[PDB]
Amino acid sequence: AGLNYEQHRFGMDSLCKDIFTYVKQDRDFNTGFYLRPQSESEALRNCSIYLASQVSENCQGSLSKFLQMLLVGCGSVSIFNQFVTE
Amino acid sequence: KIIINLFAPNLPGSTKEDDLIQKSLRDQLVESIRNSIAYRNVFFVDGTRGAGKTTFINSVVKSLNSVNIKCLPTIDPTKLPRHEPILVTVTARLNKMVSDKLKGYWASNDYRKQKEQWQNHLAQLQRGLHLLTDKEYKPEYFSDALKLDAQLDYSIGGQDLSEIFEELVKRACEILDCKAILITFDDIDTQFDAGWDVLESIRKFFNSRKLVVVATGDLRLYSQLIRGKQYENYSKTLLEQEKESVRLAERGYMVEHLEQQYLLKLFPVQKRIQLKTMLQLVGEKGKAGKEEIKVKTEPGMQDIDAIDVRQAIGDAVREGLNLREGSDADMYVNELLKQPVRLLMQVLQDFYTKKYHATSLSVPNLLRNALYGSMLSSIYRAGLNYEQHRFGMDSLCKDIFTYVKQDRDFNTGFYLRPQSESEALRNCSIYLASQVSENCQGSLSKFLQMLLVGCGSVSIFNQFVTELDREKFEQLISEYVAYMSVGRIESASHWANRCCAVVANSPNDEKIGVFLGMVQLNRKSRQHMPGGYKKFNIDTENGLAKAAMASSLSTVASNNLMDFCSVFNLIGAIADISACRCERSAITNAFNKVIAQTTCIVPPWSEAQDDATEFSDAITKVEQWLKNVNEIEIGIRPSALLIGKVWSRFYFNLNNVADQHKTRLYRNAEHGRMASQSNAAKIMRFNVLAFLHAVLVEESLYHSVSDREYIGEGLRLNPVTSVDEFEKKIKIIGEKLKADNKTWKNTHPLFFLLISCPILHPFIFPVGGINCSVKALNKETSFNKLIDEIVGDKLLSDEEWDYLTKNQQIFQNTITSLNSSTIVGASYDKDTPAR
Amino acid sequence: KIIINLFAPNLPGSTKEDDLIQKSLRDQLVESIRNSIAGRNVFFVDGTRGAGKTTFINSVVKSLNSDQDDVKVNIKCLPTIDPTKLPRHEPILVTVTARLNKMVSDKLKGYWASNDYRKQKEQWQNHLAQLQRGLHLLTDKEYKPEYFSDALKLDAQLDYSIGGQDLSEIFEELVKRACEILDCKAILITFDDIDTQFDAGWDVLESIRKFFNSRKLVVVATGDLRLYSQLIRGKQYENYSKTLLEQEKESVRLAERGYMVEHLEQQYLLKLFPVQKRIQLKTMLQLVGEKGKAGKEEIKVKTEPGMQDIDAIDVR
Amino acid sequence: PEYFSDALKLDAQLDYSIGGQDLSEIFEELVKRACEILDCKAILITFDDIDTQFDAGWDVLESIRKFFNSRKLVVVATGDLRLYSQ
Amino acid sequence: LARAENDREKFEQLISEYVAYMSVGRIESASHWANRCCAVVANSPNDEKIGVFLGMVQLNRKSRQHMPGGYKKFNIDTENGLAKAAMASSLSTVASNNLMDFCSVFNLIGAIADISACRCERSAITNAFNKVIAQTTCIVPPWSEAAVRAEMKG
RNA sequence: GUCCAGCGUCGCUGGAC
Ligand SMILES: Nc1ncnc2c1ncn2[C@@H]1O[C@H](COP(=O)(O)OP(=O)(O)OP(=O)(O)O)[C@@H](O)[C@H]1O
Repeated sequence: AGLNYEQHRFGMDSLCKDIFTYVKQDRDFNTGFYLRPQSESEALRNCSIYLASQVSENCQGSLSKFLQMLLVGCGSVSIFNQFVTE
Repeated sequence: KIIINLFAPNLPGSTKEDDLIQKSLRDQLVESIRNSIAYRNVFFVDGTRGAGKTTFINSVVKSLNSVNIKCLPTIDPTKLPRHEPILVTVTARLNKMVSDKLKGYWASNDYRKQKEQWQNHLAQLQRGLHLLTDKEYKPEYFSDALKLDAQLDYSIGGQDLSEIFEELVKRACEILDCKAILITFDDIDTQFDAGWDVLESIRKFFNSRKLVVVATGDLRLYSQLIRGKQYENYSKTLLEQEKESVRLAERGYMVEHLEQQYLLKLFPVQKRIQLKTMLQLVGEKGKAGKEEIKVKTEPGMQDIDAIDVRQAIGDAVREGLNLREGSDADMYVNELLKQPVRLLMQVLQDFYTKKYHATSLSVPNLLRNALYGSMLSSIYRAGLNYEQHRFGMDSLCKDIFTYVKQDRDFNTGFYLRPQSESEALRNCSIYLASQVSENCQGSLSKFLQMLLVGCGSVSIFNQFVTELDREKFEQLISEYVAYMSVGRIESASHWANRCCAVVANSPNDEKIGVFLGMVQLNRKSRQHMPGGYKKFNIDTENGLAKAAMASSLSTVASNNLMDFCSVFNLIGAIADISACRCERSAITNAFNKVIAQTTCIVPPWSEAQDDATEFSDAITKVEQWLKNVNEIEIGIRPSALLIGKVWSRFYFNLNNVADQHKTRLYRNAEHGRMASQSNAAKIMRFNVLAFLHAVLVEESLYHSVSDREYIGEGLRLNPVTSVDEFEKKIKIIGEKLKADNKTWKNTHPLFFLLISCPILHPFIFPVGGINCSVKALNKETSFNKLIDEIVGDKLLSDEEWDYLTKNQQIFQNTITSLNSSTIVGASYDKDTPAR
Repeated sequence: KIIINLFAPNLPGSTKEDDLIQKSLRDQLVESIRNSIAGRNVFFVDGTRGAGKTTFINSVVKSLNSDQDDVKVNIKCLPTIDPTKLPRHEPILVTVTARLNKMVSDKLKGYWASNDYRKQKEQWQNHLAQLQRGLHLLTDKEYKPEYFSDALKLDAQLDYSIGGQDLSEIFEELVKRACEILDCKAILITFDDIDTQFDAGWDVLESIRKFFNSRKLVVVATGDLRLYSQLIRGKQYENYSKTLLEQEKESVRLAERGYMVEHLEQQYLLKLFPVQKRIQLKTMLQLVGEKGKAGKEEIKVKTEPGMQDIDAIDVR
Repeated sequence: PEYFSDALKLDAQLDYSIGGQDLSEIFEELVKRACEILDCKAILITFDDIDTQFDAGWDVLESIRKFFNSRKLVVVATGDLRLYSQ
Repeated sequence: LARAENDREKFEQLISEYVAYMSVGRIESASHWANRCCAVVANSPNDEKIGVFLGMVQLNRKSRQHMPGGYKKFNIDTENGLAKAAMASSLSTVASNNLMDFCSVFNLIGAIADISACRCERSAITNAFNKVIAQTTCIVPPWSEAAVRAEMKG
């Protein structure tokens, strides 16, 4: 699928890039950031579960990491769809 | 009598005399062969692919081997080596036949002379066989060519392989003591590149009167074989140069004349035999068939009990597709009979084998498995889905769209009739119809999804999108499929919200806010409203009216937020609620699933009172309703046609309502009593009557559990403005069911469940949308009484019903604010005409 | 009941344990073969979604090695690893003789010398040498006149009904002789995937319908039909006259030729792999069923080392 | 065709799993003998990139998927996937 | 509807529809053919929109708003014995956007064609006569623009 | 004839009386 696949070097830096490089291939800017397994490609359906698990691990037990996911991870996708895409 | 056993090998090598389908033709051909030798002498058994040609020939050969003719072993040029001349193989078969005869003579006083006569003839053929092998002319054989033969004294000099083989057969016949020899060629269907060598050998070598040939194959293939070989006699330099239209037109004619003349000289037309198909043998419908055919569906079935081949497919189709007996069901079985017998036999041999194993059910599951395997090739060429494990509601809703697109008939292509002229699109309709009747059987939530998603997407696109040419067509097609996201939807309610955006963008005349089933209310207050007209607000409604009105709200964001009141949303909520009964909180998550949790953008192609237990009663009624649904819906048998017809009526009904109300708003439409004045409550009232009306008529006529229609004679219309058309039919149905000792639940399960739905009841009787006149109340009161009887509980009390008809109370079951709402683009300046 | 122990003693990969997952399907298919053997016996096992089709087939092969009607089974032959110019007729023939040769060499242990031992071995060598001579007419490109003498040459033994070489019959006698020697009822052949080498399928499809049509032979082929359909359709255009293709291309004959080629392939697939014989592998969802429904057989999973089977929890 | 009689001269040596003149099984026993003689657990085969002339890379791939599949052989290939895919 | 020289597949397809619709080659009944012929010729009105046609004339089922003199609707019940029998053998109805009535002369020829092939006794004459005079409806042709509405209302 | 109602783009058609 083209996402990050290094065994280490996991953090806030790569997760936001992975989310935006997944919706771009899924062509779903409306509700694509829920990371749901509804897709026509077996590669993409396998990536949806992996991505969802990574989110719950990173922003667990902290407040700032949660707020970063709300803004950077999901805000960028929704902002792009309404304004830039036109 | 002909009886076919399904639990048998059913192969050309394991068929007996009582199993053949063309027994009449076999006797006709055998007599003709005997007559020809008793008084170009070649036959041709015409038959399309998979019509059972080898099986027929084997019967002909075996019957003649039971006026004395010796039959050679059957020869098919496909299995032969790619470079072996036919004359080599045929003379090899003769060698085995005569040698076995000579050995039986044991010691022979005078037949030893015959043996050396045979050996010399075979050696003579061997010397001259190099003519068919040489790639270059070799002149040192010329002295050998000028060798006079002292025996049989050939009139014509030279090798002349034609005259040598004519002698060879003549000596063979006397050894075997017969008067004819039969050479049987099988089909060249698989590899017709090597069928040319057979044709040349027949034309140039088998010309004697002691040889009779029975060819086998289909003529259309032979036409393309010969016509292709007639183009290679031209000089390529000539075809390369004279490439103008006039010369090409004349040259093509010449090849056709030479090609046709070739077949007449090879296979005379008076000898041709055409293999009848299955439809011709059993006739059409009740017409007396020329022959009767019976099968054995269960193992061990005796000969005395056996069902007709028309009935054998008749019950399978009428049960697998959940389609009622009639002309519509007879259209499918007539088509299945036209398929080649190999394909037809494989479908039957799979369905009845699996079904008996299950019995040792879900019959439609058995039919879909059989058709998918048999008609797999047509699936691939049509571009349909072919993933077995991905079968479900989502895949089926996309296959319908990708089929009608190739059918180029958006108006009525979702009926899945087998009417397309393309063979692939005719083998896919029977397959798809088996898909709908399987996934949709036994559930109401799945049924409503098909009626909305499966057929709604097709009709909406054809009216509001295609009016916007090859490059643009798939451009809109690609844009529309992804934007509304068919095949990956999340819920019917979310789909309906996306449906609001598509309809709204396209402008209409007078710019009135009324649309196809949706009313565009107002968000910003406008000054100087006559009467009590004011902005719509959701706070006024208290109980079930507040919940029901909430289920019919959708917001679209395009330079300005817009509010509609769509009937499509109600179908979504009903489809969403009845999904499961596992949890109680599910039936309150559906009310507020989309109301204020998401926003929809304009499509790209556009040109530009404790306040905590308020829902304690509405949830309670809905919870009790799900008890009835979970029991009645088990006996539901929807069809691929029933869903198609209900949408056709429902779609037509909505389009009429939206046109006969754009001009009936005026200034004093509030408290609308006269039929000439309408408000936002009447418009939304008929949009839910129309949905209920279409279910009533079409379910009665086409649904499987009802054996005979109950509507009766007379025209069937729709309630565009009045209500008496809808109440008229219920009264007729009420009497007929009562007189026949029957109940609604056992004949109209789809209508009974929908009419007794807590969500729709507030919309049926809005406050401001009830006709009032001297004659109207006769229809309304009778209609109100009839509905309360079907459900079993009266919806409205005496004081409630009195206030609706006649000129303050806490209405827990009716909308009180819609009639006073203001619709955008409706500039109230006119007045109601008086008459 | 089905129990899977995650804490297997050796901690193997994939935790196969016992009974696998398709024990119901495996016994069903094996029962189906025995019925037929007691013309066309082609079984198609569809391995897709990256399934372990080879693992399932080998389970069938191993199961048939302990059989009441003891229909012995050959070894799997992948068409993508054989030499390119070696016909697919040879691997079965080599596999048959190798399997047969061990048994007759093992007859020495049972019987140091016997009448059947001396006669069967020399009879078998006669059949093979018979096939080698006729093997010349497979890869040859031009019919030399010398082979005519052999075709007219007659053998009083081996009971060759149809005259000529007729390589189909020569193989049939060899198979019939082998079954009697090994004391079996049928010889089973398995064909693996063709995914790695696309074109290897055609030389197998034309070998099933030419030499493997017999009463005492059963085959089990795997793969997917998307490649097979494209393989058959490709070979149905190569017999059209090359000149005709550039001449009659007036946009009407293109439709006629396209409609006819799709007809020939459809009748081709139904001839080799019948619908009634095609088998499909159940998935986990279809085997445990949807939640709230009993569905098919239930499955239990262990979660801790030394966990009693009385407490194993459902897989869902 | 004359090699048909050359084969079928079956030998019990090495107890081959399958009959025939397959090179893969013969090469495998060749490696096993060499490992015993050299007293090494396994043999490592190292290839090199094919950037200069990538037509020769096909013969490498065929000889890896057919003849190098034992547990005594480790293969280390070098190249560029963007070139191997073409 | 479909030009002969502009297109061939469209014209050839239109032939197939006409062969099936008129039931040519099946010949269920001569009267059946006559009823179908009414639908074909009533599809295309003339410029003046008069109710007269090739061989038929379009009668009125519902009386119009007002009448000048003695003009009125049909009221078939007025006719006496033999005249009613001839009348009913000529009346026909077509299932279209709205129900329509005709008085086609081809129906009269159809009636003669059905009776004249009897070769029976008096008992079968009474039945065959009764079968000729009845009410028969025929749907509009597929190529018409009112097919979908007629299928629903009818 | 009257009244309600339904199709078509005033015409046509259905029901009650
Ligand atoms: N007389 C028959 N009795 C029973 N089944 C029959 C009969 N004829 C045909 N069939 C069915 O139809 C199939 C047609 O097979 P058949 O090989 O005869 O057809 P074909 O297309 O002419 O092929 P071939 O290339 O062998 O000539 C049979 O396999 C069988 O299923």
